[PDB]
Amino acid sequence: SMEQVAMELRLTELTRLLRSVLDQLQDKDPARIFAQPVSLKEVPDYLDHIKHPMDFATMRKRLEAQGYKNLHEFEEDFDLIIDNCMKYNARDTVFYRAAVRLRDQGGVVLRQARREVDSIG
Repeated sequence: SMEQVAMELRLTELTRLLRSVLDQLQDKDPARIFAQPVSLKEVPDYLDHIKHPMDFATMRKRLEAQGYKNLHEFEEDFDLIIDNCMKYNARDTVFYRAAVRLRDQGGVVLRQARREVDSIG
């Protein structure tokens, strides 16, 4: 149907805008602390602590399969990256601090992305 095509074009354009958002958020992580999944070889207890691991590569796979239907879904996964790190790592650690900085800086980007998603539809 033509309606199904039009919905698919909206999903494609959302995907475009989320790819740009993802690039911008990832730049706020120059140390690359959040680039890849936490290794279960190197942190064998991780899944005892963290039930829903997340990282930028995993988000990028979901994005490229057009697996985010709305901004809320995408923000949920970003929040898991931050929140998981802030639970597993203590306040005095480079990891925790990196997550705080990513959250603070990412907030700016996400605030305007919400306006753009509402605005363009």
